[PDB]
Amino acid sequence: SRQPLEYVKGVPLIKYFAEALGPLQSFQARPDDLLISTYPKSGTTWVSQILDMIYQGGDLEKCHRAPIFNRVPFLEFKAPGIPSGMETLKDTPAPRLLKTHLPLALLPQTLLDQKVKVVYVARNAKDVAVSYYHFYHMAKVHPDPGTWDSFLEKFMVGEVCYGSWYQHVQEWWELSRTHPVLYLFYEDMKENPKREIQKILEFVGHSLPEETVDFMVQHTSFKEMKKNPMTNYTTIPQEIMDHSISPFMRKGMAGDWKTTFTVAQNERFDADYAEKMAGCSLSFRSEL
Ligand SMILES: Nc1ncnc2c1ncn2[C@@H]1O[C@H](COP(=O)(O)O)[C@@H](OP(=O)(O)O)[C@H]1O
Ligand SMILES: O=[N+]([O-])c1ccc(O)cc1
Repeated sequence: SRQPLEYVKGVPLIKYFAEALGPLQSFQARPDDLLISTYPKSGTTWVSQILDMIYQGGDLEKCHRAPIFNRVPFLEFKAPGIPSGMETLKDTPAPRLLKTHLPLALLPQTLLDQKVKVVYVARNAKDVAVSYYHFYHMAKVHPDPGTWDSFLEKFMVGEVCYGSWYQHVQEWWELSRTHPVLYLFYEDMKENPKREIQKILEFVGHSLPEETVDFMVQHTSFKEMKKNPMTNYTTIPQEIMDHSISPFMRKGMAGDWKTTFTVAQNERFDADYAEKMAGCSLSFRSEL
């Protein structure tokens, strides 16, 4: 187990995900599809539960029909002893919610041609790094992360699954110039969920009562999503995700990275960050 990363068109991927690209090549997008796109650990599950609730008219019992990773087919997903994304996509009724972490260089062209609405979620790089480090441990398909300091170095050169975080957030940010993309921030959602949920509702064209919006706010909170077995990823085989080493719903906080980053690491990171994000109108908040 724990295979090394396999590169494809310049993007380092989990071997299985790489294999999954093959059958994924036949995927055909519907005009009414909606794509959830994120760099790993940026709130994919969060916004997935929000969107599903919306899609179910706020009905909490419909959202319980199956695990979040079944309700929302993970495009490039593949792992032993469990249906692949595409396999799940076959039993997924429209309108469909889709998930991916694929950079534009690997994104199925059909999605751009069909002008599929996109809800992109971005999170500050430091929290992404920490969250992603613990995820490497608990998601057994990933390679050995090693020490934090070592993983951090990888993360900075984009030598982790799905490549550079700096490229990812920037390329999709630029795409929203010519493609219908709702660009959201994990920090914003954490700050005022109801506000970001209203945004999403508008973007998807739907409309729900004030009372229902508050209802979704409650059940999209870290607390409820941590309790909820249809979103906390606890129903996935232990060989793919072992929560004993670190739970999927880990902390759910913005700014928690301060308890992991050493002062030296922070300074080295802030300097590098400055270069890479030089000439970019993106503005991230490392804390609330
Ligand atoms: N409802 C929620 N509110 C805030 N954060 C949430 C959340 N649900 C999940 N998260 C956090 O989102 C991150 C995972 O995102 P993703 O779905 O893209 O993999 C994890 O962060 P942490 O590891 O900092 O706790 C997880 O705890
Ligand atoms: O390895 N995994 O099981 C994963 C990896 C990434 C992700 O967004 C969800 C699950």
